[PDB]
Amino acid sequence: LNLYQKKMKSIVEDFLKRLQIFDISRVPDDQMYRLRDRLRLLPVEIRRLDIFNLILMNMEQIERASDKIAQGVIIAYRDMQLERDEMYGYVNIARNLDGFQQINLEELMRTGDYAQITNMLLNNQPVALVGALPFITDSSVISLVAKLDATVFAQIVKLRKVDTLKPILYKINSDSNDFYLVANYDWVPTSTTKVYKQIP
Amino acid sequence: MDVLYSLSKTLKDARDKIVEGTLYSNVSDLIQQFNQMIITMNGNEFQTGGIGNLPIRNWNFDFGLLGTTLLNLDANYVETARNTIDYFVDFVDNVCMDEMVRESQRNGIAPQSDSLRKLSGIKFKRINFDNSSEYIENWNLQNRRQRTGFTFHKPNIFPYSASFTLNRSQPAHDNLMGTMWLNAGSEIQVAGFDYSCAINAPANIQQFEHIVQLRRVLTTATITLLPDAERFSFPRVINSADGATTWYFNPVILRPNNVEVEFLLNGQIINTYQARFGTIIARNFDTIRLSFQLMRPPNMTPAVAALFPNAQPFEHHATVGLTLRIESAVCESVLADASKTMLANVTSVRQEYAIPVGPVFPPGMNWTDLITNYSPSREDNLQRVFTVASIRSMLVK
Amino acid sequence: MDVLYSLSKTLKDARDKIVEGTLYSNVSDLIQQFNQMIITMNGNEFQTGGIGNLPIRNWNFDFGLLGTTLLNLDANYVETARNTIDYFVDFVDNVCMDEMVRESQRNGIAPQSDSLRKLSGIKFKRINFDNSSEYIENWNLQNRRQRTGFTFHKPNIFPYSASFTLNRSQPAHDNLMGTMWLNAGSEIQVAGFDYSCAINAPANIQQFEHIVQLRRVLTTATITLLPDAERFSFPRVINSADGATTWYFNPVILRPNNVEVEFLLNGQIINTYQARFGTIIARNFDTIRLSFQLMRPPNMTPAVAALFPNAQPFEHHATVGLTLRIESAVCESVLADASKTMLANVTSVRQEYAIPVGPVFPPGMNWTDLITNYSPSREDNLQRVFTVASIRSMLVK
Amino acid sequence: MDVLYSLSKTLKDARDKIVEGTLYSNVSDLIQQFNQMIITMNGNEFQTGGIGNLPIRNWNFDFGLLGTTLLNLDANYVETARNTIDYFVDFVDNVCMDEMVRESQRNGIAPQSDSLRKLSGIKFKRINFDNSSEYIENWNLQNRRQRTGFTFHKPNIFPYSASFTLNRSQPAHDNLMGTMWLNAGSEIQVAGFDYSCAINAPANIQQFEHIVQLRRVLTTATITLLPDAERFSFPRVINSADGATTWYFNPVILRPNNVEVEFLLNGQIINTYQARFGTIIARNFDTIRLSFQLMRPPNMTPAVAALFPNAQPFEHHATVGLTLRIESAVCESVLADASKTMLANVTSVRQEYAIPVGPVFPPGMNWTDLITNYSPSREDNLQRVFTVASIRSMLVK
Amino acid sequence: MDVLYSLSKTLKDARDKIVEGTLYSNVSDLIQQFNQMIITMNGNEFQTGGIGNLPIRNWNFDFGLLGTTLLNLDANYVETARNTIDYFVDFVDNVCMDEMVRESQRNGIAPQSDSLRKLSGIKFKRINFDNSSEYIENWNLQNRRQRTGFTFHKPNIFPYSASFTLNRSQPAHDNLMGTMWLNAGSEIQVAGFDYSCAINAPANIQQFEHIVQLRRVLTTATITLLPDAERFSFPRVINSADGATTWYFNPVILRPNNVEVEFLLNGQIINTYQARFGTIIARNFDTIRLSFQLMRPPNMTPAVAALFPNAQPFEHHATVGLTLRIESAVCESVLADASKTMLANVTSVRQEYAIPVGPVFPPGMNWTDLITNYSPSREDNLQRVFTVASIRSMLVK
Ligand SMILES: [Zn+2]
Ligand SMILES: [Zn+2]
Repeated sequence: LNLYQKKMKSIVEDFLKRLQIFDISRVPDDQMYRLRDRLRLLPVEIRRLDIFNLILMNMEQIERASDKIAQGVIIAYRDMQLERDEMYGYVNIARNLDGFQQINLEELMRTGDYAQITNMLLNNQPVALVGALPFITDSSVISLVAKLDATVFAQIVKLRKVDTLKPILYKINSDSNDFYLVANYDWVPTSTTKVYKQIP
Repeated sequence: MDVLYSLSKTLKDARDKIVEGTLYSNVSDLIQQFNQMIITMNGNEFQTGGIGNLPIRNWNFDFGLLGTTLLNLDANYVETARNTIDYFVDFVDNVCMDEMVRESQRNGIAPQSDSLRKLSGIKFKRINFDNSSEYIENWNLQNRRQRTGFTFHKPNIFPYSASFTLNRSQPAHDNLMGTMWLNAGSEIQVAGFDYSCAINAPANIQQFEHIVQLRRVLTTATITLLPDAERFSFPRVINSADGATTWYFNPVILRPNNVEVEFLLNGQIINTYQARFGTIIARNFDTIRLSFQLMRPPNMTPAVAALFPNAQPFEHHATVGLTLRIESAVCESVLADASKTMLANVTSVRQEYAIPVGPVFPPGMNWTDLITNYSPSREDNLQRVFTVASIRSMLVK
Repeated sequence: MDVLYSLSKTLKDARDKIVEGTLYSNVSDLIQQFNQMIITMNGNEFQTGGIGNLPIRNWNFDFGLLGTTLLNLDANYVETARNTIDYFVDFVDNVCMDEMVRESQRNGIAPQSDSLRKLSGIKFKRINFDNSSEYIENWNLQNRRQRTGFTFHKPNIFPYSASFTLNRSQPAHDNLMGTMWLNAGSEIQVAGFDYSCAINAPANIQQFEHIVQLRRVLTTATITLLPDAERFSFPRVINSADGATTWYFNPVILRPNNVEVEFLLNGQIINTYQARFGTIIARNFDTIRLSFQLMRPPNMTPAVAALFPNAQPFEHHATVGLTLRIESAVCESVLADASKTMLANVTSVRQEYAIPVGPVFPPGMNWTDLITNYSPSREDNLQRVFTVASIRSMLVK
Repeated sequence: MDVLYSLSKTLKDARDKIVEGTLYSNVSDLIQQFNQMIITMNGNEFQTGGIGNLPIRNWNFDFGLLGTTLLNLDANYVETARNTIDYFVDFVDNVCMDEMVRESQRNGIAPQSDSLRKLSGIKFKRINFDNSSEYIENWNLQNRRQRTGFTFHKPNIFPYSASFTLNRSQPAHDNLMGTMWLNAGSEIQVAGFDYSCAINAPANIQQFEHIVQLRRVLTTATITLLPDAERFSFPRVINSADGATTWYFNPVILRPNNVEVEFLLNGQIINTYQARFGTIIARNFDTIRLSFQLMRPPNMTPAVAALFPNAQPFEHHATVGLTLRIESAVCESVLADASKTMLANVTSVRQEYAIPVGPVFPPGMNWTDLITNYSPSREDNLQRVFTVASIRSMLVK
Repeated sequence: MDVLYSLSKTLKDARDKIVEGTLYSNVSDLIQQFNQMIITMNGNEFQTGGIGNLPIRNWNFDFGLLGTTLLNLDANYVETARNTIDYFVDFVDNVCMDEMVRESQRNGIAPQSDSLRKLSGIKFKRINFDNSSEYIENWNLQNRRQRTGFTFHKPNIFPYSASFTLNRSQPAHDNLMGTMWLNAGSEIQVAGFDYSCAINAPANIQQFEHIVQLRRVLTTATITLLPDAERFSFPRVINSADGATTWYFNPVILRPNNVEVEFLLNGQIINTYQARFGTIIARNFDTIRLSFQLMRPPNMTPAVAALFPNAQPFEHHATVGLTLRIESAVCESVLADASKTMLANVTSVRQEYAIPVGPVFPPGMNWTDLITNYSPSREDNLQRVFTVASIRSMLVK
């Protein structure tokens, strides 16, 4: 689970405590770590193991199954045709990456930026971002026209961060959108961008 | 490539270990591997065929997985699984066949088909697993540039060759001296004949020799060597060297004298056997040299004396011979042998689908032609093609 | 010894199931076994070679364990592993070879080399595992003193023997009666000849018989029996029994009459077949007895009558024969056959390293000599040596 | 263009300095340069091929930069890198080849291909670095206008020329006087013959001279000069100047008298050597003039006197000669020589892809034709094309 | 192995970039690499030598690091460094030499010596760096199984062969027709002779042909082709084919007619040149075929007519010839050539230390014998051994 962080002490501490017998603390450091060194080389009670194998197989499915948060977004600076799905109505979703580089946000954020992204964005090039992410729904037909989705991005560079990267979706249903002076005029949705949250 | 392999051992160890009843904890380690696959696949499109009489079937992926749960397996579990396997089987078959026909002068050792080229892709490597099938085993060890090796019962190292050489002849062909032989597969039979029964020969002995150069080195060979060449022990009417007439061969057989078999490697004698008939070992050689003599019998009963006069006509032709058979051996290069179906599988798939002759292999995958001019390109293509045939035979026979 | 075995299946199932990709879970059970080894080894020191042209090599151990961490395997993981395997491979090779040369009369069964003697030690027994390799399988069952058994294609049970026996002869060798044969490997060909065509024989029938005593019992044998001995169907000039002269054999072949094959065990008939040609089963025997007759044709066309006069000279020699081939069989003792490379491996390693002739095996591991005097010591040494060759072939071919 | 260069030294110094085990800091300065590239590239798309048999492949860029895992690289690091390099290699190859076939009379010194024309663009200049490869080194120095210069072993300056000039002849060709020669590559052999052995010549001496005009000046030349022309020291039957008949040359060799070699530059003697055989230096010249004489021997033993009568027939033809070989030299213009593969690379790529004859180069890049009419356009195109071949050979041989 | 490489470039780039003066900053990146080494080594123990006349030497490590402090370099700094380098130099020398002598059939590719076998160990891999040395460059690319390639001046592809073939001969050897040649190194000279000057030949033309099969394919070859074979243009007394007598060859040379050179690859014509003398390119071939004719001159001056009578004795023997020299070429396999010292280094070290003949290489590393039977084992051993020689020459010449 690539949790390249706790692993050392963390688990060990709780372990010993539950054993009662001894009061950690006074456990020389070569001891606690060495204790892991030995632990990591054993099987796993079928029970225990058998379950993890299960969680991992469905892991993916859960993550995209949620209501808040989708996996990454795409930028193409190419007027794009908004798609339509029975559940969200008229929205800009993409069920598949393929045709645009992938940039492990996790990788970037954790390791600092070299602006590779900064250059691609600047000379305005097709690019994708992967991982879990915030989220924003909007009903402002107008919005789309204002090209809001191509905004949010600039940000990142100033703050050297990327947490504040709420992207945008346009839940434009033929209803709850006071903004409907749309189907009254011959026309088609020009979304400059869309997202990965696969359909429930 | 290696990718491909897995796909099968996956299915085999699958269509095998997944039966109504078995306990789950026997497949826990397996089940997993399986699913892992489905995932990597789903979302991919393929295409096979397009050549000669080979259909162009298209494939897509979109499958659910498998409950891991259940102490034991219920019939229902299987059937919902078998249904998914059958699509992969019918798939691989088409995948194998599609890459089992194309040949490339250049990189006849690399993947060809649109189907496979896509597999060597990195995103698919997450599927490799259990490479113990003798062929793949050797495919790897080679890709890493190391010492390969295979096993063959009655290997097929000798291109068919049946001929003679007249060392002494004349128009009437009434007093010939020479040798005739048959080299084919793993066997050699050679006879030395002297119509005069060495009457005017020094020490009344006529020397003979037969040399056979293998196209590939054989190691660890178990060989049967026997005196006499039964194939050349009967009366024959043969065409003359120039094809203009026919001569008569009327053999009478004597024991080969001073038999010496040498198994040489790059001109060096590695093994030598003097008059030893039965089972002998030749541990590493690229050439076999058989030397034997016809010695006129110094003492003859009347019946024998009558066959060998001091003057022509010579009506009974003194003949000595040898028979050598390579029962088993190891070769660093793939070869056809008397047990493996690889050559037959490749040849059969190509014939069934009317695959056009290509730039590498001889028409009909003819073995004699192939082994006679066993170029590096033919060997690399043959190995690729034999390895695929072996992957296919794990599921489809 | 069994120890040794593991070392390999460890490496094979290793160099096989460990590759860029696959899931940990498929090797979890394996990885463990592996490490377990490294441990037991590290600290210990070895020595191989020292005899004949065999190099002396020392080996030490001090290696890191294996990351029992990841969910998958990354290329880097492999390479850091393969580097460790290659030292063991190059090791075992040297270990096998070193114990594949030494022989011993007293205890020719147990280990010899300083290398292996150290392995049978108790502290290493912590490594045995998966003994499904046919040979080791039988090595164990023999320790526990139980019913063993191997499988062979065209076994090599008959020491080479090519000779004749004249039951009626005279100086001129113009009216002989007797048999000639070739016993070699898994085949027997025998011909009975009567120059007089049973002209003065009771019922005009001459009886023949050929008995072959196996050095080991064969069970479950699938055998091809055919009439005629092609090898003895052609004209020959042969040396007399005393070597003083040569006789003439000019055969004409007739069908063998009243053919009876008996497969006996300790003098008892276990299987008997009367004139049955084709495929027959001999389930347990240590002796084969072939009885057949030459019956003078009671009715002859002129051309036939002309070959068989009432008085000498007898110029066409009536001959009847049989051919018997053991295609497959099971033997409780190791033997050479037409498919296994064991004999060739042992013989080859000894030849390559110029190993001196020892006290047990005949010079050159000569098969005929070995099977002719197949003593208990030769068999125990042969089995030890064949089992090691089979362990070696799992990794090095 | 220079751009191009970098692309390679980048990859070389890459596929070289980036290996499993080197400390990061040994590539810190390098890594950077690399990434810098990827950036500038990604996004832009290219077209190569589109001529003769050359395939039109489309390249697109989409790559992630390079990590920096500290303290010597782990195997995994490499493989993820090598995968990226291989796409660039297979790229450049196609880039080189595409610009290595196009020629242009007007401006055949600049980029032709759609692929390269795009590189000279400014937005790419950001890559250029380490210009130490002898060829690029000189490519630059020429763009600024300065003293270029290359190094060659056995330079190929002389277009093939093998002929003769009869200064005195008659229909019967029985009393000729003249010279015959072979100019080819870096060598000149010339013989002067006088059938009359200067019998009626002033001072009994016949003067000879051979002048060779180089198409380009050679400086710093190390030259071997030897007396005698072995090539013209044997009997020959030659075609007459008009091709109507054949004459007989039956040489007998005498030492060349008053040998004088002049290396001239624009008509001026730069170096002159009088009868100096062995190694001589010619520091700057565009012309070589060899003058030598045949002097009738003033004193002759009978055997010699017999060869040279006072009256015809003249049966032994007095011949004197010289051999001159340019071992090494420097030229301001690219040339083929005996060590560099440039000409062969360019010629080979064009031949392999069936590139049609263009407007600049002679059919087949024929060297003799090229050097015979070495126009400015051919030289500029040759240099461009040779420089590209040298860039390619840094990665692909 | 690659390990080894570094060790040197380390020292070279060391004994080179480290001197009384320069700034730290120019070596900062270097210094590091260095130290890194010392560490990995220290503690370990080695052993070299032991074979033939080669001394046995043991080495230990326990050295101080380097002052990464200073700004500039003071004399004292160097001397304390040079003292440490000299121990490594004298070391490597002994390491190279020790592995430059051992050969091996099975695995003639991998390391042999106790010294190197220990280096391939994983714990040392922490030293690789800057692999731009042409040889190592290709050593790697071959491990990854990819397209290699080297550069050669006057390559040594032709095993020495000097012989003749008489197509028409008779006991007196007074009217012969055939060819004689010399194939050696990178050169071929062949002459076709017809004592009768095609007097009775169809169209008064005698056809000749000379075929030479290379043991390895040469690509990118720059070749000089010239008419005439000077080597066979003079009078000779030669031994007859059977060695029983001697014949007289008295040549008179005519221009070769209808010259056609074909460079074939696997039987296919890759390059063909018709009567083109001078410099030609052969881009990929494993065979050279030279065809040329002797055409009786249709018009002859008296002197010429006199050489060619209508009836014997034929005293002047019409001869036509060709000379072909491969100036440079690329080969995927290592070869000896006229510039590289590899073969000489390997041969010299073996000779100096009285290394016994082994199982792979011919006695004395004889080039002709080696290239004549250039087996895969000899090539793998040769490449290993040549690569080591090249590593050694970076420090010791
Ligand atoms: Zn068989
Ligand atoms: Zn040269």
